[PDB]
Amino acid sequence: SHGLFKKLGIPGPTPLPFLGNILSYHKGFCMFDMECHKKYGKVWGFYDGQQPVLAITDPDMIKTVLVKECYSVFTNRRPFGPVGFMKSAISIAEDEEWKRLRSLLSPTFTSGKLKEMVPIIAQYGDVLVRNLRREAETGKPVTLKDVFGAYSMDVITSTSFGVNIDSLNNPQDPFVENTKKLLFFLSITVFPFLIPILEVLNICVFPREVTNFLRKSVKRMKESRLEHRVDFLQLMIDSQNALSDLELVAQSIIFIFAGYETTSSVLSFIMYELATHPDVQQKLQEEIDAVLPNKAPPTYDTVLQMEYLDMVVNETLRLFPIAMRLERVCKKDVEINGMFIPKGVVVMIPSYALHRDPKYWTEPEKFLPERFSKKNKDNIDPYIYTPFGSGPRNCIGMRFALMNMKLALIRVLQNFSFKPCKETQIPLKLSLGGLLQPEKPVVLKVESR
Ligand code: HEM
Ligand SMILES: CC(C)c1nc(CN(C)C(=O)N[C@H](C(=O)N[C@@H](Cc2ccccc2)C[C@H](O)[C@@H](N)Cc2ccccc2)C(C)C)cs1
Repeated sequence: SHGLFKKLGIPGPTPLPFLGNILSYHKGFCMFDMECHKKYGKVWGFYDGQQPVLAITDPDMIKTVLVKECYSVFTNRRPFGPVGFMKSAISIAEDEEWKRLRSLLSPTFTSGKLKEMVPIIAQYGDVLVRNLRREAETGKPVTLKDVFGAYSMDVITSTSFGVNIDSLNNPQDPFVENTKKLLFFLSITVFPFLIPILEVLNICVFPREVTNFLRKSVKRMKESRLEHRVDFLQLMIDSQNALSDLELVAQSIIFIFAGYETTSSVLSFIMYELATHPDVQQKLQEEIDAVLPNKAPPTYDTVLQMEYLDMVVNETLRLFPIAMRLERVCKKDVEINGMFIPKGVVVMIPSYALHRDPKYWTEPEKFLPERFSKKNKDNIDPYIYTPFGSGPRNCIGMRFALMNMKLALIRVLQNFSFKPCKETQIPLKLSLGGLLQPEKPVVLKVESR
């Protein structure tokens, strides 16, 4: 196994027996990939345990793996841990099973279902500013992930399920509290031969306590709808006239998690960039005041007209690409762009590394929204810039995410400016676990306009 890259003539860091390159992870995924990129160039190989990984950085090659040969060769992500009934979730599902779920869930986020959600998301936006207004009344430092996550949970559960769980007004919220706790891998990558063992043992990477709750909760929601609109929950209900009850719950838990956690983390990172770059925050507030005169309620069309808001969201996602790597399993021997790729190798695209690459971005360490204007919208390669992946298995929730984040942004900036305080960690630093998160929570002061 460990001589494979040697044999192909692919450079990379020498593997230890059994562990592979796992120890290099002490400094985090991001740095490992950044160093390997500097040291080895456009292509390199390394071993997660005994699992060979081929990192690629050449735009043409990326397109081929993410786009042209998605269905034939590069359809699936790496098999994932002991997972239970969560095996059925779209992100983990494989080949035909993946295709039919993708096709079933693809309509959840069409243009028109987005537009029809703006009314709903906007009622939560007002509750969000109402919450932040009270906290601004005291001058108390705000941990934005709490306030953003409560908002994110309300939005996803009401857009997807038709239920107002009222997370914003409820400090003890079971949904938030459970959904976060659903979060070892070191031991297993050194030993993947264990995962199939842990089916028998029916243990999981999330507590039974959390999946119990969510199963119950979504079941209640289904039955509620059975005893109106067309959402994510109807789509799955309609298919059941070929989805099973467990499959339905599986997709629910993915959407619930992603709608809650990804949106809230990115929103906190944006606010951090706006707090530390007052001029960018000022200029964003001027665009929003000019598109929405006199604090006017956001609409679908008006969100599309905010060119600077889009540049700020994109630039934050360049610096903070919460996936950090994209992956696909090579499912049969193939040669693409002059290079041979054997079957069962993981092909990996190091987005975080590429987002910071001086060949592609001038001053890539700096928050510079203007790199995303129509002036430069063309100097930016879509295979280098991948905050949401690319091709047929890109992030299905991408437009939901952008719209939801933008609406939260318009509302909050229409009412407040954000500033650092004694509690903000300046130079923000990143946690060194396998999740793109701040070392400390983003805390900022909130002031009324
Ligand atoms: C800013 C927020 C988000 C970011 C940056 C993000 C990013 C990603 C990325 C990088 C991937 C891998 C795509 C690829 O491999 O090419 C992905 C996949 C996925 N995302 Fe997101 N995502 C976000 C929000 C969401 C939301 C809100 C949802 C659900 C409503 C969602 C649902 C999914 C699903 C179901 C997949 C797997 C799709 C499939 O396997 O067919 N994401 N996302
Ligand atoms: C950082 C990256 C290298 C990885 N993270 C993981 C584990 N996690 C935490 C994960 O969400 N995994 C995936 C999943 O289904 N990710 C969901 C949600 C979810 C997973 C497990 C349980 C509950 C919800 C996340 C979300 O759908 C995207 N919108 C966010 C995303 C995508 C790719 C990589 C990183 C983040 C799956 C690839 C195992 C494995 S590899």
